[PDB]
This record gives sequence, C-alpha cells and structure tokens, in this order.
Amino acid sequence: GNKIHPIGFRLGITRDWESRWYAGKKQYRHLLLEDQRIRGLLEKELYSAGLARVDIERAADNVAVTVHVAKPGVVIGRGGERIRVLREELAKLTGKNVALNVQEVQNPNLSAPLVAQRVAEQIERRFAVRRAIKQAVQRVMESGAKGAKVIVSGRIGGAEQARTEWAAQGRVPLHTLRANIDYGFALARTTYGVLGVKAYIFLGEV
Amino acid sequence: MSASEGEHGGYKEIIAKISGDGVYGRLKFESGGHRVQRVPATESQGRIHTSACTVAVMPELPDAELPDINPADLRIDTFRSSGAGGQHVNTTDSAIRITHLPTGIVVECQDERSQHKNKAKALSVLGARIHAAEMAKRQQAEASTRRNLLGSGDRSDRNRTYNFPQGRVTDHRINLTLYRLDEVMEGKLDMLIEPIIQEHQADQLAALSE
Amino acid sequence: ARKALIEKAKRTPKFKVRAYTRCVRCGRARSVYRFFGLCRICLRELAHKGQLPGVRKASW
RNA sequence: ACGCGUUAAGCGCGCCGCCUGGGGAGUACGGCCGCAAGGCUGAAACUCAAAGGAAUUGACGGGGGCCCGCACAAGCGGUGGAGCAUGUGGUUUAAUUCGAAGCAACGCGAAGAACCUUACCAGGCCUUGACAUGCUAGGGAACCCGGGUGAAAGCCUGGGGUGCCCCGCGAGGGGAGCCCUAGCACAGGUGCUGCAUGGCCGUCGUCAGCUCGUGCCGUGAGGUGUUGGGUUAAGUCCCGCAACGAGCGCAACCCCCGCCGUUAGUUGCCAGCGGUUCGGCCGGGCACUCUAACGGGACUGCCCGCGAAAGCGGGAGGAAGGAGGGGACGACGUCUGGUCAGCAUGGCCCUUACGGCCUGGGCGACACACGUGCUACAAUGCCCACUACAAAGCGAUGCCACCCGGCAACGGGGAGCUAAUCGCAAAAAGGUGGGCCCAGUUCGGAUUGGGGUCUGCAACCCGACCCCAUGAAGCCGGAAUCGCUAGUAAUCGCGGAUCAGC
RNA sequence: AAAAUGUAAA
RNA sequence: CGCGGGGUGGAGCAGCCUGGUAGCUCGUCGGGCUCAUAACCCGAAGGUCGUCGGUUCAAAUCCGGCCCCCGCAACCA
Ligand SMILES: CN(CC[C@H](N)CC(=O)N[C@H]1C=C[C@H](n2ccc(N)nc2=O)O[C@@H]1C(=O)O)C(=N)N
Ligand SMILES: [Mg+2]
Ligand SMILES: [Mg+2]
Ligand SMILES: [Mg+2]
Ligand SMILES: [Mg+2]
Ligand SMILES: [Mg+2]
Ligand SMILES: [Mg+2]
Ligand SMILES: [Mg+2]
Ligand SMILES: [Mg+2]
Ligand SMILES: [Mg+2]
Ligand SMILES: [Mg+2]
Ligand SMILES: [Mg+2]
Ligand SMILES: [Mg+2]
Ligand SMILES: [Mg+2]
Ligand SMILES: [Mg+2]
Ligand SMILES: [Mg+2]
Ligand SMILES: [Mg+2]
Ligand SMILES: [Mg+2]
Ligand SMILES: [Mg+2]
Ligand SMILES: [Mg+2]
Ligand SMILES: [Mg+2]
Ligand SMILES: [Mg+2]
Ligand SMILES: [Mg+2]
Ligand SMILES: [Mg+2]
Ligand SMILES: [Mg+2]
Ligand SMILES: [Mg+2]
Ligand SMILES: [Mg+2]
Ligand SMILES: [Mg+2]
Ligand SMILES: [Mg+2]
Ligand SMILES: [Mg+2]
Ligand SMILES: [Mg+2]
Ligand SMILES: [Mg+2]
Ligand SMILES: [Mg+2]
Ligand SMILES: [Mg+2]
Ligand SMILES: [Mg+2]
Ligand SMILES: [Mg+2]
Ligand SMILES: [Mg+2]
Ligand SMILES: [Mg+2]
Ligand SMILES: [Mg+2]
Ligand SMILES: [Mg+2]
Ligand SMILES: [Mg+2]
Ligand SMILES: [Mg+2]
Ligand SMILES: [Mg+2]
Ligand SMILES: [Mg+2]
Ligand SMILES: [Mg+2]
Ligand SMILES: [Mg+2]
Ligand SMILES: [Mg+2]
Ligand SMILES: [Mg+2]
Ligand SMILES: [Mg+2]
Ligand SMILES: [Mg+2]
Ligand SMILES: [Mg+2]
Ligand SMILES: [Mg+2]
Ligand SMILES: [Mg+2]
Ligand SMILES: [Mg+2]
Ligand SMILES: [Mg+2]
Ligand SMILES: [Mg+2]
Ligand SMILES: [Mg+2]
Ligand SMILES: [Mg+2]
Ligand SMILES: [Mg+2]
Ligand SMILES: [Mg+2]
Ligand SMILES: [Mg+2]
Ligand SMILES: [Mg+2]
Repeated sequence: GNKIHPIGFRLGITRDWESRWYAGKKQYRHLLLEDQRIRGLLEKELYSAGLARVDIERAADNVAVTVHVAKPGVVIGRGGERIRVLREELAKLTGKNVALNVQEVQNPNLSAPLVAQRVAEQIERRFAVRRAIKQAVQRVMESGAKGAKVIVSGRIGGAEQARTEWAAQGRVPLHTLRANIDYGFALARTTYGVLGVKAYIFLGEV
Repeated sequence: MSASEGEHGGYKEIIAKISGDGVYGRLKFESGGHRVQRVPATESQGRIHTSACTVAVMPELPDAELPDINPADLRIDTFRSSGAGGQHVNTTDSAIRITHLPTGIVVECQDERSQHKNKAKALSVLGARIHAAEMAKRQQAEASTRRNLLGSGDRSDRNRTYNFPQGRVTDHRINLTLYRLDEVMEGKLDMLIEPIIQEHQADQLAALSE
Repeated sequence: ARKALIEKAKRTPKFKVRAYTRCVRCGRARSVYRFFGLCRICLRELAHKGQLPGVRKASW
C-alpha cells in the first residue's frame, strides 16, 4: 500500500473543496465540526437519492448548502415536502439560516462516488462480484468515459484468506496531475464481513 | 541440578529439585505431555507449529542402608583350595565361601593364601554384591515408572495445550479451557491447577463410597 | 472505557487541569490539535476530500 | 519432447537378445565358474503413492558478460569507552497497562503520564447506568437553591419553582417539554481474534519494471512482442524485427529557489528634497529593497567535430545548457508485513461486571544488557564586557517593549497591538580589549546540601527554571561500526506544533 | 584459488 | 598395613627437590560478526592448593598421621 488519494492530490488543481468558506482562528474549528455534521445527516437521508457531492458554503452565520443528486424527485417529496422538511432540519440543528439549494447529475455513470455506491450494494446483495465490475466499467465506457477502474477488497462472497481483485478498461493516468479524474469510496457491508469499493473515472485531461 | 541448554532456545532438557512445603501435590499433576501451538522463533514465514514437551515430576525418595548383614543367617565355608600349591595348600583349607541365605547370593575367595583375608574379601565383595546389586532394583523401578509417567511420543500426548495466537490454555483431563493463558505463562499457574485438584478429588470419594 | 470518556472529556470538570483535548470526530487524546479539535488522521483523512477549507498539500 | 534424418530414431521385412512401478536387489538361496578378489544365473517377504523421461516458467549460484547505488574505494565528522537524556530487553512488583521485533521494533503509536490523559493497581461506590432511540408508568413539573457523612465519588437529607395544554361555579381539571421513581426492549467493553476484513500506511523501491489485444509459432505448459545494435536517470529513445498496436509505469504537465519585466505603491521602502525641534518621525516619492499575483526565459535553439538515425563531445553567448539545483508524485506485485488500541468491521466472548464512577499508587521500578541521542575530554579553547548580521513563525484566550522589587528566576505596577503598525527580541558563532599558561585545570558540570521562584486542587512519589556551597567519571575511547559528493557535510542560534505547567 | 549448518503446518 | 606414585578456578595439565614465584588449554559469563547458530575477532569472571596438625616470620612447596586415587609385591614349599 502506497498510492495516494487522487483528490487531495489535485485539491486545487481540478476538483474543488466540498466546503467553500473562510474562517477566523478560534472559530474555524467550531463552524467546521458543526458544519461537517450536515453531510452526516445528508448521507443518512439521501443515499436513497444519489448523494455524490455536497457544497457547504457560509456567509456570516448564513449557510448555503448545495446538493448534487441522481434525479431529485426524491428531495421533491410530496410535491415539495422533503425539500421543505430537510431545510427545516438543516437550520433546525444549527441556529443559522440555511437554504434549499439542490442540483442534479447530468450523467450518473460518470460519477465515481456514485458509480461505486451502486456496486458496493449490488454485491452487499450477493451478486456476481466479477461481472458486477466488468459490466460496471462497461456501463461507464458505454457512458462515454475515457477510462475506468474498479476495486473491491476483502472476503469476496467467501475465501476466508481474503483477496483484492479488479478489472478496468480505457485510460487511467493517475500520476498525471493534468488529468481530470474522479474517485469515490463505497462500503460493502455484507453478513460475513465488510469490504470496500473504490472507483475511478478518467473524464478528460483538462 | 542438571541441564542441557541447547543452542537456541531453552534448555533442551532440565532437571531441578523443588524444596519446601507441599511441593508434591502442587506439582504432581504436571507430569505428562504439553502441546504448544504458535509460530516458533525458528520460523521464516508466518506458519504455526505444533511442538511439545514432556514434564516428569517425580516425588522425593528417602534411601536406606542398615549397618550391613545378618551374620546369624550367613553360611561360612572353609575348604582346601584348588590348584597348584603342594603341601601347604593341599594340606591347608585356605579357601573360603560365604552364603547369604534370605537373598541367595553366593561368593567365594580362593583368591589369596590367607583365610581371614579371603574371609573379609568375601564379606565386602558380598558387601557390594548385595547392596550395590539391589541399587539396580531401585533404578529399574525409577526408570520404568518415569517412562510410563512421562509418556513417550508427542503432540498426540494429551494433558495440556498452550495456544498462543489465540491466547488459550486448555487442560484436557478435567477440561478447563480458559482463554487466559500467558498469565500462567508468566507464572500464575493456579487458575488451572486448583480446578484439577478439586476435580481429581470429586471422584476420589466415588471409589470406596461407590 | 470508550464512550464514557469522550463524554467525560466534554463534561464540565472538577478543575482547570482535568480539562483536556478529545478528537471530536475520532476520539483521540494524544496528537489532537487545538486548531481543529482533530486527531492527526481525521485531520489527514477529511483533508484529502477537500472538506477542510484552504488546506492543500504542502510543497516547497 | 529433446532431437533422428541414404552413417534413420523414416517406410518395410527376416532372425537373435531384452523390458512389464520405485526401493528391497544385481541382493538371499541353489547351481556353475574362480587361487582369491569375485563372476554368471537370479527370487521373495516387507514397504511406499510414487520413482521417472523431456520441456516451460521463475528463483538461486562461492557461473559469464554489460551497466548502476555514498556499495567499496577517496575524504571529513561521529557512536561503541565516560556521565546524563530518553527508548527496549530483562528483571521486577500490589500492578509495574497494551502493542511495535533483522534492514522495514528500539526520541516507535506519545505532537506534553503529577490529577487528567488511563487502558494497569488497591480500595471505597454504581445497576435501564457516563452516552443513544424508546415503553408501561408510581407521578411529575425548567429548577435556582440548602443540609449532615466522607478522600471524593456516592448513601442518606430539608427546602417547592408552585410558571408549562387550555378554561377547573368549584373541592380533581387532564396532558405536557425536561424531570424524580420502579420495571420491559437495553446500552457498555481499550475483552480475544490483523491468521476472518475495510481503510490507511511500511517495504524491495521513484527501483524500471509489469502486462493486455489481435496475429504468428508450439501436442502442450509457453514463446513471440518486451529479444538484438546504439542510447539514456529510464521498457528513454532511434534503428532493426513475425510482428502490429494498446494500457499501467519513467519523463512530462504542479509547487518553492535563481534571471527578466507588466502590475500594486501601505501597515513596507528612502535615492532626491522641505528637513532641521537631535530626525524615515514631519512633508515628500514609488526610483530602489520589500511584498504577491500575472508573466517571459533554454528550445541541442548556435558553431568545429563523431553517428545512418536517435544521440554524443567541446567551448559561444547568457542568471541559468543537455534534467540548473529542491519538493510533491511510490507501476502489476511482494512480504501469511504493521494496525480489531484512533476509527470503522464479520465472528467469539463479559452482563450488581471485562462494563460505570472517584481516592491513592504505578506507566519514571534497578543485580544487569543493546538502540537512538545530548553533553564533554579542552588553548582552533574556556571566562567578562563592548558589539554587530538572519530567517521562517507565533499571540485581544493572549504577545507583554516599559518603570518598580531584585543576586535571581520572578514579582506588582501595565503603554501599544485584533497585528508589513504592537510584542516573543539578545539569533549564536563572529567582531573587540581584557582574561587565563597546559593542571582533573577559570576544562568538564555529573552528584549532593541549604534556601527560593513558577503553574496547578496539590510538585513525597513525580515538575520545569533561579541562587549559594558540592566540582565526580571522564587526558579522545577494544573488537566492531555510522553519516555524508557543494552551500552538501561540519558547527552556531532561532521558531512552532501537543501544551495549566514541563 | 576462501567458510559448516537452517528440523517440524498451506 | 608394606614399597613408590598423583590430589591445584567446571574438565585436563605445570608449579613440590631449591620454603615468599596460580601457569597453559579448553570451558564459562559479558561485548561484536551474521537474517540467524557455530566458526571466528574483542574484553572480563572464576580456587583458604585432599585433610587434620606441623616447622619457619609464612606454607601450593618443607613435615608427621589416618581420608582418597594408583600401579603394589603378600614367596605361603
Ligand atoms: C621351584 N623351583 C626350584 C627350586 C627348588 N629346587 C624346589 C622348590 O620347590 N622350591 C620352593 C620351595 C619352597 C620355597 N618357599 C616357599 C615358601 C616359603 N615361606 N619359604 C620358601 O622357601 O619356595 C621355593 C622356590 O620357589 O624356590 C623352580 N621353579 N626353579
Ligand atoms: Mg454503470
Ligand atoms: Mg531434546
Ligand atoms: Mg523444606
Ligand atoms: Mg581355581
Ligand atoms: Mg593374589
Ligand atoms: Mg518407582
Ligand atoms: Mg497473537
Ligand atoms: Mg479445547
Ligand atoms: Mg474502565
Ligand atoms: Mg548425406
Ligand atoms: Mg539387452
Ligand atoms: Mg533376465
Ligand atoms: Mg517391485
Ligand atoms: Mg537397483
Ligand atoms: Mg533356491
Ligand atoms: Mg578352493
Ligand atoms: Mg528453462
Ligand atoms: Mg572475471
Ligand atoms: Mg555487453
Ligand atoms: Mg568493456
Ligand atoms: Mg555501510
Ligand atoms: Mg577530528
Ligand atoms: Mg491489542
Ligand atoms: Mg510494552
Ligand atoms: Mg438513574
Ligand atoms: Mg378562564
Ligand atoms: Mg381543576
Ligand atoms: Mg380561574
Ligand atoms: Mg486464525
Ligand atoms: Mg518486479
Ligand atoms: Mg532473447
Ligand atoms: Mg530473439
Ligand atoms: Mg526474434
Ligand atoms: Mg534494446
Ligand atoms: Mg515507446
Ligand atoms: Mg504623499
Ligand atoms: Mg528615483
Ligand atoms: Mg520616484
Ligand atoms: Mg526548462
Ligand atoms: Mg538531436
Ligand atoms: Mg542550435
Ligand atoms: Mg558534423
Ligand atoms: Mg554553458
Ligand atoms: Mg463499534
Ligand atoms: Mg468494580
Ligand atoms: Mg475510570
Ligand atoms: Mg589538551
Ligand atoms: Mg511583563
Ligand atoms: Mg486576528
Ligand atoms: Mg583580537
Ligand atoms: Mg583530582
Ligand atoms: Mg521539585
Ligand atoms: Mg572523537
Ligand atoms: Mg512558545
Ligand atoms: Mg584458503
Ligand atoms: Mg579452505
Ligand atoms: Mg603434579
Ligand atoms: Mg611460576
Ligand atoms: Mg531467520
Ligand atoms: Mg575460539
Ligand atoms: Mg619423608
């Protein structure tokens, strides 16, 4: 083990901060650990929707949470209920006046933190772990990527002495910082044990 | 009092006397085979191994020697010696033979031209020949009883397993199985020996009260 | 004593010395910053996901 | 299969000899031969689940060739000896919490153990609990309060706040957020298992490697490509080729450091000026240093020479030239690697207890041993004063120039600064006169004594500084071993992160 | 033209 | 009884005559080498010289007696 996170890598070379806001010295840690708890709530109630990215930004007290989903008919709720009651739960545990800012995915099979989550439950529900990859990339590549790679790790439906196997197709120049790529974990949580699905999509060296 | 400290590690073999009170009953249960499963020090890739050892604690043995024979049973015997000697040998009963009746040993001494010297030489050769002879009966029993006790072949030799990669010691004969271990492997032997002793005795009463 | 001590590092003390650091996110005690209220890893971890403001990998 | 191939192991035929799993065994027995040594003929019991033939892939070699690495050589400075620091083994003990183990454990997780941290220990306590969703409910009522015991935590204990839906002629309203009090789902675990795992790291190794696609060869495992000639730091190229291409790597794009300029012109800067009231303070100005964005700049681009090409070798000019120096960046893989103790996680366990709380001890123990390390043996040095020269950082919790107290740390008095403004602020070596004269010393600063400051609830265990007496071992370190190729080693200082304090 | 060894679990 | 021999750091040997003089080889413990062990290189540790009593100022040593070890005759016609 040695390969480093491709985000933290280009953290300021391509992909952006999930949190976009300035802070003072004795207040940073305060409106951080509070503000992180938001994605704790958001992931609790949007996996059912496709939570790939959050953009939590702040003014003076005034927050601006902007979410990125699959097909936001989920946050719609009963006409406009979940969009309401979430912003009604957003501010409700801060003290600060929030917002219902929400936006969606253009194409889903082109988002790593998404593409993974599909798989890590696809197999959390037993399914053929090999072909759940070779076709996963194949969906991504028939979704017009430039390259793809998928990784699972741990007891693959059996094998006590657990393994780490993968399949991939296309281009994946990680070491090149120029490349726009995409990475997102996903957690297979099966009866016999727990794995971990990584995913990488090379979208185009901007 | 005896030790073969073979390269690494150990002790290939060690003998030692333990002195004090109740030394017997508080270790008379250790005699037997001791299986051990861990990844040995002698190992070069993560493989567990089932080595073993043979504990053989034998009790104290007080020993004996009365200030020698009963001359009341003893049969002395003078007679003319056999061989070359002429007039002061064909005509002088210089040969001796002595016989210890309740044992059975017979020795004699046509060894020297005396008689008193052959007499005593018989009565001290027959010194050894009775006590130095019986010491075989001692060792024979010692040896044989240690052999049954200690148990020869290994790993299949029962009594107590010491499992390190799980930290669980189990005594087979009475079936404790606590996954404490190591504390005993530090020296705290009792969370173990006390169980067997009660268990040993539990059926002790079920013998002439059953 | 797990949870019973992150909850007792936050509770009001018996003195101004039984006061001490606790990683709010993980739960450390040693190597917990004041600047973040964080442990060396939780710091490390979230940082890679850009969820920590302005902090990029150093290089000089 | 290797190979054989009119000198068959090819296609045929005639005739002899010989084989029918390994070991036992070319033995034992019988016969025959022999001077002998032996020879010929030649079994079986028992035993095993194989023995073996070629060929492929790697690893390995006290095999070869070709390169490379502070690997050796060359050179400079260390450890190993002493005393102390801290870390580990051991031992130990009421426990001396757990884990890390050759490089790749040993100033490692610890970036702050007196309480805390704390898992260990002893003894006092806890039982739906220190924490989470809840349930039936004796009844409540935020709650400010307040008492006796005790080290505290806790067992007990006396006061009502009398508010809280919605209407009680009313004398009960009923509910209610939290709440007290029993009981049913309970939590709780630093308990085991990294040999059930995730994640992250370590390492060979920033090594130059690993492979895939089709084609082709081969009964096949597999080969070809990736081999070869040149080449480079490089599977880097260029040529060549039963190969043609492709991915992961190296380079490369990214960040500081060197050159140049556009821009910006204080809180920084100061060349010219009013100044002058002794002066970057006043006016003055962004010209220069400064700061910090946006940029150009080097491309074998130029020339003699060598090669077919890549490329090489020399100077030319330029801040810089064949990669200018530095960082980040760790390929398929390996090590049954490290980590269930940061955290998560399938199992297994514990359930007036492995859980939960406070008091005190311990994690700092010392018959011993190795790791990393500070400080030394001194004259290129040690001491007292004058005295210049840095740089990155830190703080309206606080940073504390200042007077005052002083032998001091400190103390009480506070002026500024939310910081290019004000502070930590003396950077030490260096410089300059004195000073010592070769000695267990004006070296060295261990050990211990008496007395003090500081922060904390409190420095016995067990703190860090200050002052006076004390002034040890050590006179250059056996065997062996270590770092390092240029602003590098060596040596001198300073700041920060964890942090009551250290 | 130097120098012995490495038991027993995939 | 009798002659003569040697007893000494754990094993095996000098040092006795000539009276003050603990030696060598292993072995041992503690440092290295090496992934590890031995080999190998570097330091240290270790015995009132059998035992009573003896003479000298003192006994490994000179000196008498049993205690050991060891060849050792004892011819007995
Ligand atoms: C016996 N001989 C020859 C010697 C005479 N002619 C014969 C004879 O018998 N002599 C022997 C006779 C007795 C002798 N004898 C034995 C015991 C004794 N106490 N005293 C003696 O003299 O020992 C003698 C000895 O050996 O010469 C040989 N062997 N030559
Ligand atoms: Mg897909
Ligand atoms: Mg043996
Ligand atoms: Mg006794
Ligand atoms: Mg005869
Ligand atoms: Mg005779
Ligand atoms: Mg017997
Ligand atoms: Mg284990
Ligand atoms: Mg069992
Ligand atoms: Mg506890
Ligand atoms: Mg021919
Ligand atoms: Mg033949
Ligand atoms: Mg035949
Ligand atoms: Mg056969
Ligand atoms: Mg044969
Ligand atoms: Mg026959
Ligand atoms: Mg003959
Ligand atoms: Mg081959
Ligand atoms: Mg050669
Ligand atoms: Mg060559
Ligand atoms: Mg050559
Ligand atoms: Mg070296
Ligand atoms: Mg020198
Ligand atoms: Mg553990
Ligand atoms: Mg430990
Ligand atoms: Mg309660
Ligand atoms: Mg009313
Ligand atoms: Mg009412
Ligand atoms: Mg009313
Ligand atoms: Mg296991
Ligand atoms: Mg390789
Ligand atoms: Mg080849
Ligand atoms: Mg070839
Ligand atoms: Mg070829
Ligand atoms: Mg080539
Ligand atoms: Mg190429
Ligand atoms: Mg002006
Ligand atoms: Mg000017
Ligand atoms: Mg100007
Ligand atoms: Mg360049
Ligand atoms: Mg060229
Ligand atoms: Mg040119
Ligand atoms: Mg030319
Ligand atoms: Mg040049
Ligand atoms: Mg958990
Ligand atoms: Mg208790
Ligand atoms: Mg506690
Ligand atoms: Mg000198
Ligand atoms: Mg002050
Ligand atoms: Mg500020
Ligand atoms: Mg001078
Ligand atoms: Mg002196
Ligand atoms: Mg003190
Ligand atoms: Mg030196
Ligand atoms: Mg400071
Ligand atoms: Mg030689
Ligand atoms: Mg030789
Ligand atoms: Mg002698
Ligand atoms: Mg001498
Ligand atoms: Mg080894
Ligand atoms: Mg030797
Ligand atoms: Mg004499």
